[PDB]
Amino acid sequence: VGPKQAITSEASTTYYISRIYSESLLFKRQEASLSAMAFLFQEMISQLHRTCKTAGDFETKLSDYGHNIGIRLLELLNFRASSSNYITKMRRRDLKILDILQFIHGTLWSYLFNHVSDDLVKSSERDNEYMIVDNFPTLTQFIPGENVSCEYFVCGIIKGFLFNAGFPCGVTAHRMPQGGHSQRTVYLIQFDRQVLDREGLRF
Amino acid sequence: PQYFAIIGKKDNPVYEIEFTNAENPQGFPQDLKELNPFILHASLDIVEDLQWQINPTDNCYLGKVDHFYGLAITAYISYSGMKFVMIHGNSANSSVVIDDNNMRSFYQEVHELYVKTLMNPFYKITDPIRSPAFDSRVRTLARKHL
Amino acid sequence: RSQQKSLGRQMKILGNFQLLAGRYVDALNSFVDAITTLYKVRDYLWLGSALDGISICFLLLSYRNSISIAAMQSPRNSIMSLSAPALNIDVENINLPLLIKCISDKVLYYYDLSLMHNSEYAPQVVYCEFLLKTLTFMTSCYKSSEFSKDVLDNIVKNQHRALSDIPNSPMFPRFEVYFYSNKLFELQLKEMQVEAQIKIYSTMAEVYRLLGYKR
Repeated sequence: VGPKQAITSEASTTYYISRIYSESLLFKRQEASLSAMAFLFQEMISQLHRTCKTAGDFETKLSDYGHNIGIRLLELLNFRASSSNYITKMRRRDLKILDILQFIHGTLWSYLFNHVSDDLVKSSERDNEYMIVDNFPTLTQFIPGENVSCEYFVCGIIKGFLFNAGFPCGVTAHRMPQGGHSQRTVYLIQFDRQVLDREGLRF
Repeated sequence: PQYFAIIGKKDNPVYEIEFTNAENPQGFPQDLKELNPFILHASLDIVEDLQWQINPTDNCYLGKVDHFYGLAITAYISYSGMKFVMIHGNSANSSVVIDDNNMRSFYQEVHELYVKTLMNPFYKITDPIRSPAFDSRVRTLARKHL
Repeated sequence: RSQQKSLGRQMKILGNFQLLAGRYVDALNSFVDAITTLYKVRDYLWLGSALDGISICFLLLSYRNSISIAAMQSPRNSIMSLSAPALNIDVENINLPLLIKCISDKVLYYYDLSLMHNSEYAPQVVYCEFLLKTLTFMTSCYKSSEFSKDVLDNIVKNQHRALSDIPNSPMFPRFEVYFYSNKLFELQLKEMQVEAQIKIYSTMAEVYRLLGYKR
């Protein structure tokens, strides 16, 4: 079914079971050490400070990895949570913004980091801006986070959880020590006006 | 005389295929070109303004949706972005037969073949699939449910 | 049945004649030559309404099947024109609502509701035109079509209710059954005349471009 070729094929009156590579896809558990994945992230950030010029382009050239695999984690995390495959059903999709940022809050962190980010605060002054704070970020706990440029793996990974969801969204991170919990990072996200106005048709 | 399409987010067909029953032994001669993208292009229009509302609890599957003046169409919407469309029907009769549950056990069943190909990290979005194996799998997966 | 035919032809001709000859353009109202009409500034189809009411009553009492939907067309045009534009809150459609009770589609009390109801009534009566097998408007008597009048019937329907779904969204909305109720061209439509096809596809395309359904 090539782009150059047409949609042409042949009749159904045979049976070609000559297949090679298709397996299970279930939730396996192998649980590698945080030192190993921390070294993986470590030499990745070393490559990005090698090859890139300044602050903002490095921030984008970090968040593109999250945009690579955010779509991928979205669709089978939803296919495991809201649903081989002797399937009962697939449940509801994104209704609005407040179920899908509950869906990061419910079962994305507990898919990744075995806990839950502690709040999902709807903002005071506006509604296009939303804010999630992780309390003690797991994959960047060793980096001295005075530059906050090193946590844009996870701003990239949630932006690709919402760009498939139809909400294009400016996603930023800041870090603010509001509690005795130190080095908690706020992901103050935004949206665009238009799917806010698609929410703003009826709410 | 059955016609599969997977049509993407920016209108690109990431997988589109026909097949025929040998009891028809051909498919829609001289009708195979109007029953292609334009009908499916309007099908993208009706699933575009049918997905985002709750109401015209099974948000993914939608069943038979519309009808041009020779046949009728069915649909499916995934949260991956993709909108699966099968186009079925013998060209002589107006084919009424929407099985609606056993071909519901096709759309959630072809979904994982799309999943494992999407999980190929060399495979991008917005590019079609010349898998020599996943297209030979689906006709035999349609040998389950004709 | 001869009395029914005589009353049918006379009532249809009188309904269309007193319709088009009352308030054709009545914003200056040249009151000379007052033979065929009142023709003053207060002459807006009132005798046309009374004549169309008696015409629809005699058409229902005639019991046609082909020409009889033109009585509903006359009453719907009366309640559209003389009870919408130059109405001045008169809306004298009591025998029109009586014919809505008698033949089809009573029980409505709003603009864009009873017009849709009587449009459904006239569409059902033209569906009840099963086989006239004759010639009534005698422009064509052997090569003509009931298709060629029914496409004009539902495009009158489509232009007179498709605009009511405003393009400003929340202002005057109804459900998007316009496409659902627009897929009604099951007929063949293979070139009776090319300008009928051009105006039918221009309006069918223009309403989809109006409602934002491009494809």
